[PDB]
Amino acid sequence: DGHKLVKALTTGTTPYGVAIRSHWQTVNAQNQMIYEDGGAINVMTSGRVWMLS
Amino acid sequence: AQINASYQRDMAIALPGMVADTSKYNIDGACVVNEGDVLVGAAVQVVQAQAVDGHKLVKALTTGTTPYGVAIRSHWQTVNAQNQMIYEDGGAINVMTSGRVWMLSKSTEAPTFGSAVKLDVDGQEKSDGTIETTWTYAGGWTKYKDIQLVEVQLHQL
Amino acid sequence: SALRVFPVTTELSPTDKTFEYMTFDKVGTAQIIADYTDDLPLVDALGTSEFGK
Amino acid sequence: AYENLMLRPACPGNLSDTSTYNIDGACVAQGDIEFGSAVQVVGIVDGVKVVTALSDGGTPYGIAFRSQYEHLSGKILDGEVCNVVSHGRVWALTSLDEAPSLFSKLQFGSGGVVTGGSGYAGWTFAGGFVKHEDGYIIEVRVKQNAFIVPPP
Repeated sequence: DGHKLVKALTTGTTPYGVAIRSHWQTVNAQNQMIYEDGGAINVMTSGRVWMLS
Repeated sequence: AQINASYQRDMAIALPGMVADTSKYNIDGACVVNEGDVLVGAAVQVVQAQAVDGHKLVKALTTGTTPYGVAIRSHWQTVNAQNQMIYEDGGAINVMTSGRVWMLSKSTEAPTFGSAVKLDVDGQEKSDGTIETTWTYAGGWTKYKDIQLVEVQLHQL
Repeated sequence: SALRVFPVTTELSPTDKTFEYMTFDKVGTAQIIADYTDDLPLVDALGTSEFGK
Repeated sequence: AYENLMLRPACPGNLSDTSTYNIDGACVAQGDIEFGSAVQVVGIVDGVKVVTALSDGGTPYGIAFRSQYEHLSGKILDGEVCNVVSHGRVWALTSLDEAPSLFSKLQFGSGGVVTGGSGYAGWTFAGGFVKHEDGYIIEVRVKQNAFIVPPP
């Protein structure tokens, strides 16, 4: 099929990309924007982004 | 009386040496087949890059040589031969130096997502090949009729 | 009974010595995508031919 | 190059091929910078980058680019905005006489001029070597995220 099953980072794993900001795909949760289980995600593998620190 | 019937059949997913994704890719023209024939889904080597002019002479992989790129399937430049599509000697080749392409494989087991790609002396993917590349797998693993195909991620050298 | 039980056509001209007909095929796939997507699969096609006299 | 040719092959500080190039436009110059030659990033002030000519103990960032509107004096002067080729394939300046091995990692020294190959990490030498004035010009395959500044 060709879909990749992404998850959140854990102990001892190699990161792949950074999720980005979209007003349509994301769903608001905990007073913030978030991606839920299922559905599609936007992960950027190249470019410049503002990460949480 | 009688009972009607309806059937279904699905198309294949890939073809040797065919661009797999619309991601950032870089196809380099101005390459020449110095000697022999080059298959659509096999790696190539750079015999010589001319200084003033700019043409790069392209051959087929042999023992102890650094791979450069994968040939790309085209309906105009390529010449049909051996009941297949090949690039003849003395003709321009579309070499993909970056992106995702469908390769020809000689292995029998599905590979991991992120890992080095090993080729053999022929220029086709092999799970335990000798020649070492900087490219990595992408995940795709299918088969067209009796031909095995694998997807790889190409990085610029 | 040979022309009676099999169809007869008229395509060839008197001076022709051979003829040829061709077939075709296609391959491809599709996936479930998201809003900001640069990853889309592709399609292609093939063909063969035969002869006579 | 030179005679027996209708056109001169190339001029330093200009792109050679149109294949995945990236040009930064938010930059400021600290000193006189010539076309070609690698540059450093001294610091960032309100978004823009203050670039200088390469010096000792500094990791190169990009190659200066030639624009015929911004710089009307043949070089980039102090306190002038400039374009830097962070990624792509550009003609650089070298102090060599013979083309190195193909796909060899180049080394930089002095004012950003290439001194030799046989490096360990960095940019690579593409296929190109032309004569310019009294000297030669080398083609450099610039890749982003190639040189990492060492930790203190």
